[PDB]
Amino acid sequence: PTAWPVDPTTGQTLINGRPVVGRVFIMRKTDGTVKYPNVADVVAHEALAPLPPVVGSSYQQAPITNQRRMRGIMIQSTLWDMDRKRSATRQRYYPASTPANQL
Amino acid sequence: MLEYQNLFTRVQVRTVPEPGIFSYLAGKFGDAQIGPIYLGWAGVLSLIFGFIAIEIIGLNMWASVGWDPVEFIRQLPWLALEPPPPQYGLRVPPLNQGGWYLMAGFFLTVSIILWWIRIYRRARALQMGSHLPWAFASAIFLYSTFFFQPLLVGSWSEMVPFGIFPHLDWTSAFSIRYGNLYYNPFHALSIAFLYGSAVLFAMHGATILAVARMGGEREIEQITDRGTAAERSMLFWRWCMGFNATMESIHRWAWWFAVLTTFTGGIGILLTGTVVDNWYLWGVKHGLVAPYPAQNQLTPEQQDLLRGRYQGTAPDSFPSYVV
Amino acid sequence: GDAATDTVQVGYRGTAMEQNYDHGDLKTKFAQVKLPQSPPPAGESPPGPLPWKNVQVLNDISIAEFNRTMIAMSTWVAGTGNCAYCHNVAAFQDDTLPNGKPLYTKIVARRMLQMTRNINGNYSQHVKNTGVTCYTCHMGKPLPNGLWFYSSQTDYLRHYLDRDGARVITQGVAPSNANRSSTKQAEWTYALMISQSRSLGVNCTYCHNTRQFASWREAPPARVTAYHGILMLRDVNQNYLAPLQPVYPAVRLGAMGDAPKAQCVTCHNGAYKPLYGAQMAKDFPAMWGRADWNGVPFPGI
Amino acid sequence: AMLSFEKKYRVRGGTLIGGDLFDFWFGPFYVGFFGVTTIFFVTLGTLLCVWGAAMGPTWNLWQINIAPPDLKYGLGLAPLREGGLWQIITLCALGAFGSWALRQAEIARKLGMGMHIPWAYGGAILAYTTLVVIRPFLLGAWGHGFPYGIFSHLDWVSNVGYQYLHFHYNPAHMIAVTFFFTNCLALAMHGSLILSVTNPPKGTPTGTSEQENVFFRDLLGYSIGAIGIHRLGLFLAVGAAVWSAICIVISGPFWTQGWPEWWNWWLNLPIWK
Amino acid sequence: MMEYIDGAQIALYAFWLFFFGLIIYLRREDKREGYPLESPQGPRDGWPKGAPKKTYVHRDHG
Amino acid sequence: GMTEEEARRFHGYMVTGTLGYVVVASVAHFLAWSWRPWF
Amino acid sequence: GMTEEEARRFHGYMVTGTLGYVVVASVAHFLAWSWRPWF
Amino acid sequence: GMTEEEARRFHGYMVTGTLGYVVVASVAHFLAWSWRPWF
Amino acid sequence: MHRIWLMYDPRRVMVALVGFLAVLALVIHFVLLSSQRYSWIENGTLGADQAPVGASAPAAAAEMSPLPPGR
Amino acid sequence: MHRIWLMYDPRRVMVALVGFLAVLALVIHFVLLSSQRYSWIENGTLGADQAPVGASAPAA
Amino acid sequence: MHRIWLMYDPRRVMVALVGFLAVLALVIHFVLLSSQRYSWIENGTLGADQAPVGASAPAA
Ligand SMILES: CCCCCCCCCCCCCC(=O)OC[C@H](COP(=O)(O)OCC(O)COP(=O)(O)OC[C@@H](COC(=O)CCCCCCCCCCCCC)OC(=O)CCCCCCCCCCCCC)OC(=O)CCCCCCCCCCCCC
Ligand code: BCL
Ligand SMILES: CC[C@H]1c2cc3[nH]c4c(c3C)C(=O)[C@H](C(=O)OC)c4c3nc(cc4[nH]c(cc(n2)[C@@H]1C)c(C(C)=O)c4C)[C@@H](C)[C@@H]3CCC(=O)OC/C=C(\C)CCC[C@H](C)CCC[C@H](C)CCCC(C)C
Ligand SMILES: CC[C@H]1c2cc3[nH]c4c(c3C)C(=O)[C@H](C(=O)OC)c4c3nc(cc4[nH]c(cc(n2)[C@@H]1C)c(C(C)=O)c4C)[C@@H](C)[C@@H]3CCC(=O)OC/C=C(\C)CCC[C@H](C)CCC[C@H](C)CCCC(C)C
Ligand SMILES: *[C@H]1O[C@H](CO)[C@@H](O[C@@H]2O[C@@H](C)[C@H](O)[C@@H](O)[C@H]2O)[C@H](O)[C@@H]1O[C@H]1O[C@H](C(=O)O)[C@@H](O[C@H]2O[C@H](CO)[C@@H](O)[C@H](O)[C@H]2NC(C)=O)[C@H](OC(C)=O)[C@H]1OC(C)=O
Ligand SMILES: *[C@H]1O[C@H](CO)[C@@H](O[C@@H]2O[C@@H](C)[C@H](O)[C@@H](O)[C@H]2O)[C@H](O)[C@@H]1O[C@H]1O[C@H](C(=O)O)[C@@H](O[C@H]2O[C@H](CO)[C@@H](O)[C@H](O)[C@H]2NC(C)=O)[C@H](OC(C)=O)[C@H]1OC(C)=O
Ligand SMILES: CC(C)=CCC/C(C)=C/CC/C(C)=C/CC/C(C)=C/CC/C(C)=C/CC/C(C)=C/CC/C(C)=C/CC/C(C)=C/CC1=C(C)C(=O)c2ccccc2C1=O
Ligand SMILES: COC(C)(C)C/C=C/C(C)=C/C=C/C(C=O)=C/C=C/C(C)=C/C=C/C=C(C)/C=C/C=C(\C)CC/C=C(C)/C=C/C=C(\C)C(=O)O
Ligand SMILES: COC(C)(C)C/C=C/C(C)=C/C=C/C(C=O)=C/C=C/C(C)=C/C=C/C=C(C)/C=C/C=C(\C)CC/C=C(C)/C=C/C=C(\C)C(=O)O
Ligand SMILES: COC(C)(C)C/C=C/C(C)=C/C=C/C(C)=C/C=C/C(C)=C/C=C\C=C(C)\C=C\C=C(C)\C=C\C=C(C)\C=C\CC(C)(C)OC
Ligand SMILES: [Fe+3]
Repeated sequence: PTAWPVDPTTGQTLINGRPVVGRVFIMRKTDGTVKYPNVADVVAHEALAPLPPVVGSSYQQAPITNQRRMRGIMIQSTLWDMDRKRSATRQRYYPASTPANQL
Repeated sequence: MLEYQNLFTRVQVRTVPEPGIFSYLAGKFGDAQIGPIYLGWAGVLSLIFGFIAIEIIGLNMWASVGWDPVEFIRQLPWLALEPPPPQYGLRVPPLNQGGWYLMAGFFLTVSIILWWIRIYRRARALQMGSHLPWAFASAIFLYSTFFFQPLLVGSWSEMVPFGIFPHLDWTSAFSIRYGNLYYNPFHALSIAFLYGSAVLFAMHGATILAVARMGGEREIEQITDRGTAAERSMLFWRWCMGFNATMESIHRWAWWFAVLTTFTGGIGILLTGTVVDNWYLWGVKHGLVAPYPAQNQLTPEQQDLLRGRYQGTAPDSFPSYVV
Repeated sequence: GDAATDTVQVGYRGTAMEQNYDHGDLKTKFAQVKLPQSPPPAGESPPGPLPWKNVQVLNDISIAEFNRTMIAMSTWVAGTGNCAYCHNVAAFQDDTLPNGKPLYTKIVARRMLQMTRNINGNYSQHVKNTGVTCYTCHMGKPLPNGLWFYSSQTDYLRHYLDRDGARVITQGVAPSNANRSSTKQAEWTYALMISQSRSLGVNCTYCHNTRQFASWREAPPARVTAYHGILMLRDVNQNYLAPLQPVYPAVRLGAMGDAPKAQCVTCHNGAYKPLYGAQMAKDFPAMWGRADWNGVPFPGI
Repeated sequence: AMLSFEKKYRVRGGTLIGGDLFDFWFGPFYVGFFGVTTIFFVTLGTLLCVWGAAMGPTWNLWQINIAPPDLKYGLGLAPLREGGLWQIITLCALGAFGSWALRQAEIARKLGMGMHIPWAYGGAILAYTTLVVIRPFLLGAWGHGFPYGIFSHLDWVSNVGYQYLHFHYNPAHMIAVTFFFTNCLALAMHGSLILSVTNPPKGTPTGTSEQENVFFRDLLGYSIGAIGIHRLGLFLAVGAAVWSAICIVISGPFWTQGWPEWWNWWLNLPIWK
Repeated sequence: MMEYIDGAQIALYAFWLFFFGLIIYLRREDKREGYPLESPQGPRDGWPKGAPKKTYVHRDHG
Repeated sequence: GMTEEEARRFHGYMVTGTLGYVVVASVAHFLAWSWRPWF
Repeated sequence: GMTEEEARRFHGYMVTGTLGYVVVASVAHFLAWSWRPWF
Repeated sequence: GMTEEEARRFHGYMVTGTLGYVVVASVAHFLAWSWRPWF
Repeated sequence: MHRIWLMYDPRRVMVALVGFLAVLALVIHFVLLSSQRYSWIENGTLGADQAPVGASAPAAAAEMSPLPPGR
Repeated sequence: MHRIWLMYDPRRVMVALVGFLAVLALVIHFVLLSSQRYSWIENGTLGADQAPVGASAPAA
Repeated sequence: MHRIWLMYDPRRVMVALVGFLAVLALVIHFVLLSSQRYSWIENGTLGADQAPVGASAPAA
């Protein structure tokens, strides 16, 4: 299954019951690559499908001081990960806001 | 920079009165006015709608840095006016959560269409073929798919954000979401025409400059009354690569390669997420994907453990773990 | 030769799955670890019944190994010989000052021992035989790097606390109801993945073949380790760090009053392994959650 | 076969090498010494690509993949079955592309044309040489080249981009993209203008340089002129490839972090640090 | 219910049939000058055959 | 061009203005050194 | 154009210019050496 | 373009300038060798 | 040695020399300012024995590597 | 030495000179302002023995 | 041997030679400055016996 039989007399490989002169190797294409058969075979090597999302049943607003002014989705990684200017940091969130009654 | 024709090195000339029988005419080619930059009714309306679109975009960007004019300049390429949240689908969203976005998108789209009307009317008035308006229509086709593809998948959240770096974040994330856009065959075609447009204009620009000292740049005369400059251009390419265009037909090759860039582009976008959700897997199906040796192998236990979960909603609370 | 770039291939030869390092910058970072890396006290273990009055975690190691551990803990968290950082030094058994105010640092450190055992014991699929000790996060200082607090709802670091699920790619050709992920959700995953790349000082090809980010077969094995790192951080944050909120002084807490939480960079500090793979935990059986470390059995009284 | 005006132009002279020996035509093609060397390199390089496909896993055109060597071979020739064949094909490709440009110079000289076309093509050769010679040399291994395969080289482009986390943020790449996009716009405008004067609506006189000048001025607000639009096209198209070569050669040899964090210098200007 | 055939593949061959039609059209336009070719054993048209040489109507000024 | 007489006249101002500027820069370095020496 | 007398008179200023510059640079080096030797 | 006598005069400076440079460079190598030999 | 001033125009040589010396001076200053031993703006007040010196040998531990494993 | 003003046009020379010195002055100030030792807008009131100093060699 | 200067213009050759020598000198200095053993700005004050040396044959 992994190698052909070897004649005990001569250390010589037997292919279909008859000796080969030389050192036998199992032929393969470049680096053992093999053409992908189909999508199903590719998918059968992967993890199973992801589970359904966990979605919140209702939305509670955060306090306004926890709401971002910038709606851009990557901004935390693309800018704020390197920008630490104090004034610019303060501008990232809405300031506190209170009904005049409560002051 | 220095140049390989004398023509405007030195002894450039002033028509002190107007040309058209530096300076400019005040008259008509037929009924078309020749002096000012042409607008007409459609041009004027296009500028008003487009101004308000740009003004809405800028004011939202500026509000997002808390009106700080220093941060408005400092952070400008990261600022955006952003599409609505996904949960709204095609419904009208809140004003600060994509309502201004759809408004700017509407005014920009009308402004673009009115600018096409302007160009179409001006081409007719100058008694010219409509080649340029249909070229511009191919660009408008690609642009419009950034409305129609979000429509066909059912959410305005999928639209392109207005913003320099943010629209490039969207461009990357779109390819990530739909399983690598390199395996979209209409994207591959659109690149082939995009590269071919640079090939052709390099070849054609160099060709005409190589015969400019024989009047090759006077292409309308060379088309109607072929000179030696046209003949030498045809023979260079025939001797180089075995076949050649004409002075007229090279401009058709130029026209189609540019036009087909955005036309094939638009089809590839419309197909994405409507017909194919994973282009790499479509590539596997149709035999596009080269095989590589496996970099890792999963056990059956890992295949269930490493299944993820699709991404859901953010947490809308700040949990205490006091216990 | 110093502006030169070192590169590591991590995938098949034509794929450009490669890591690039500035040579000079890397040897600077490496030296800044390899010199400060602290020398352990030599091993010992004599017999004797445990004299301790208020030992709740370490009651399974010999008296010399215990004292050896305290010398290490002071060195790793507080500077060597600084037992006063945690203790009423006249009464090591006490968990309060003479004033009756609690020795919050000792109460935290007791939980940090349990956390370190839980990491080394239950998350070997992440830390393997390198393991962690107090030095991995603290590096000689009371505050680790990468501390984070509540802010926005959409803050991606909450992937390491209460959220679950980052996947956005469809495992099929045609669209379906199974995956309705937005392009905004792909932007959120992309932001998260840049953070992980920076936390290790690697690029995306360290864990992916970017022709298909979803693929595990085409990805290096490191992607599997990375996934266990997410699961580990969720346990660490939910069960150990976040519930320490009432123990801390208010100066240590976030604007929301939440306890500080950890992330990948807290251990990794910008390196592909913490401390470039320095193997300390093998020297400190007090901190194994395991009956043996790489075949070396636990001293076990 | 010859164009009905051609024979008159088929003189000797203009060759850079080889005198009269190779100064002849084969059908439409001019040969010349660099014609001979072109066909040598094209044939050898093609047949080695066919051999690379034969010893690879499949004959499917899209999937054929002749990969470079592992990085561990550095600047040496790998075993042929392990990327050495990619190196020989690369030497063939360089020989072919160089010969093609020098053959174009002989053709242009024979017609009394300027050298603009060889030099424009030099911009494409520069970008190729940057991808497979200069950048791999500065990185110290030929294995940094891209594989020769219709889709497998797109996997290389993808992975090289994400080696810098977010390659869109590469500043030279933004310039190169802007040239490619502006070139395509300029090509559409110039093509449309020439066609629309030479092909007016039926029953309308053929247009004039004045009409295209007027319309172009309505489009851009200034008059480029006939020589200027061809200068602009050449500048945009060649400039795109030059800025492409810059953007890749800085990625790795010079900048090794993510491209987004390159922009930290802009955030830290002293007027607003 | 077709497994292999899908809308993107259908679209792509629709484009290929258009595109090769366009290349035929463009090569006919390329041949309005300098064709038929001259050779021994007489004139040659190539393929496709070229469209006829084109006369252009000048504007009058009298 | 310029005469040798005008060149010599200009040179007189030019050398004077140079040396004057270098004298003021000298006092500036005297003050900077007094406040925070760099060696 | 430049004459042989012009060259001769120019060379004088050119050599004192170079020599003065080398004198200043060598004093600058010996200050640097006294502050922080590189060998 | 040089005459015979012009070329022959120039060749004198060119030889001596070359040899003078090599002599200076040989002292530089002597110093460098005495500081840190490379074999 | 004046004949060089007939062999080349003094204006072009004078400009070329000054351009060269200015470029060289800037290069050497910035190479030093970038170094550890000669970053004189931050550390110029340190005595000659206190200034940084490059290692006679870098340090190592066998289990540690600056680069990740692979290929 | 004044003959140099026949070799070169004073009006161009002096415009180039002012431009050069302005650039050099701005470069040196911003290089200092960027340092720790001479970040004088923030730390200018510190005493000379109290202002930052870059890292030494170790005692070894 | 001087008739070489009839084949080549010395005004060319001088500029060519100085251009070559300046480039060659800068290459060698930067090659040495990039090395470990001869990184003389940082390590120039080490004695010859203390300077770095590349790896030997290890037999291991
Ligand atoms: C993807 C988006 C971007 C993709 C971008 C794609 C751009 C494509 C641009 C290239 C297309 C034009 C090429 C061309 O016209 O060459 C001249 C030649 C001959 O005709 P002629 O020039 O008018 O006449 C001369 C000839 O009659 C007598 O000449 P002579 O006696 O001196 O010399 C001998 C003959 C022998 O013929 C040949 O050797 C040529 C045979 C191979 C032609 C293949 C053309 C490419 C087909 C591409 C379409 C598809 C084929 C499957 O003539 C010659 O020596 C002429 C040598 C011409 C060499 C041209 C080589 C071009 C290779 C292009 C490779 C393109 C790769 C993409 O023409 C032909 O042989 C016919 C070509 C007709 C255009 C292809 C249309 C295909 C439509 C679909 C199938 C139609 C079935 C009927
Ligand atoms: C990680 C990133 C992804 C990726 C994601 C995408 C996405 C997403 C898209 C493309 C698209 C394109 N990509 Mg791709 N792309 C990648 C890699 C590449 C590579 C490469 C070497 O790797 C190349 C060469 C390309 C090339 C191309 C082009 C062929 C194509 C755009 C055509 C065009 O002209 O657009 C430029 C032209 C326009 C946008 C038309 C605009 C016309 C309108 C009318 C202008 C209005 C202006 C208005 C009046 C004023 C504005 C005012 C302001 C609003 C203030 N991509 C990878 C795989 N690419 C597009 C496409 O067609 O896909 C099929 C597309 O949508
Ligand atoms: C074939 C595909 C290529 C293509 C082609 C193309 N584009 C075109 C055309 C063509 C053939 C045109 O004719 C058309 C054009 O006009 O060109 C000059 C156009 C055009 N391509 C454009 C852009 C563009 N094309 C792009 C790409 C492409 N264009 C493709 C590569 C891109 C990219 C790559 O992203 C861009 C950004 C525009 C320059 C132009 C269309 C202009 C337009 O529609 O403008 C609408 C108006 C506005 C946005 C408003 C402006 C507002 C002012 C700034 C305010 C000033 C105040 C105002 C005066 C107040 C009002 C007062 C009133 C009383 C007046
Ligand atoms: C100035 C920059 C732009 C440019 C311009 C340009 N290209 C040009 C010219 C000009 C001015 C020519 O004159 C020249 C020409 O003759 O065109 C007809 C050419 C040309 N541009 C070409 C292609 C081309 N240009 C490209 C790009 C560009 N061309 C730039 C955008 C691209 C891209 C981006 O992908 C391609 C594919 C050819 C059609 C032609 C050059 C023909 C030539 O050199 O022929 C001799 C060689 C062969 C016929 C075959 C060689 C085979 C090799 C020995 C083996 C294969 C090795 C190869 C690396 C394998 C790659 C496999 C891929 C899947 C990766
Ligand atoms: C605050 O509440 C939000 C909204 O539930 C929580 O976010 C959830 O979990 C995330 C994974 C996900 O991103 C998000 O979509 C959402 O599904 C957030 O984590 C905080 O959680 C705590 O409060 C929860 C709450 O909703 O009140 C609470 O949930 C449980 O209790 C409520 C009230 O009885 C009940 O309505 C929920 O169905 C119930 N859910 C579960 C799964 O038990 C959380 O308690 C638990 C055990 O989950 C709180 O979590 C903690 C650690 O305190
Ligand atoms: C801090 O406070 C705790 C309180 O629990 C003390 O813990 C005691 O001693 C431990 C050995 C034992 O394990 C534990 O169960 C408990 O018995 C801890 O030793 C520290 O003690 C100091 O502060 C104490 C405090 O709570 O204020 C104080 O205790 C005494 O005074 C308070 C009132 O102020 C009274 O409530 C306590 O009952 C009382 N306890 C005793 C035993 O008298 C300690 O004072 C004394 C004398 O013990 C403080 O200890 C010292 C040496 O100052
Ligand atoms: C390998 C082999 C089989 C060898 C056999 C032996 C032989 C044939 C020997 C003969 C000698 C030699 C050297 C032969 C060369 C053989 C080879 C390698 C041929 C390949 C030729 C080749 C590069 C083909 C590619 C064609 C392509 C796809 C080109 C891309 C660009 C493109 C779309 C061009 C079409 C538009 C055209 C025709 C542009 C040229 C063109 C331009 C640009 C103008 O500006 C212009 C202005 C005014 C009038 C005319 C023109 C004009 O024709
Ligand atoms: C850490 O930082 C890094 C950067 C790393 C460290 C390194 C730094 C380096 C390398 C520095 C190099 C410095 C340098 C090198 O050259 C510096 C050289 C400086 C020089 C030469 C300055 C010269 C100034 C001269 C002036 C101002 C002249 C003014 C003249 C005036 C006012 C009078 C004009 C005439 C008048 C008015 C009358 C006209 C006549 C009339 C009208 C008539 O006659 O009619
Ligand atoms: C670690 O770093 C790396 C970089 C790696 C290490 C390596 C570095 C390397 C390789 C360095 C090489 C250095 C080098 C090599 O040659 C250096 C050579 C330097 C030289 C040649 C300096 C020469 C200076 C000469 C000067 C300044 C002359 C001034 C003249 C003046 C002022 C007079 C002007 C005229 C007047 C006033 C009037 C004229 C009369 C007139 C008009 C009349 O009378 O009409
Ligand atoms: C005071 O004035 C100030 C200073 C504010 C002026 C300055 C303004 C500035 C600085 C502006 C800066 C603008 C920038 C930098 C803009 C960048 C824009 C970019 C890069 C945009 C890129 C892509 C955008 C795309 C593709 C957007 C597409 C949107 C579409 C197609 C939307 C269509 C919407 C439609 C058709 C309709 C919507 C309405 C509904 C849904 C209701 O249908 C009827
Ligand atoms: Fe043209």
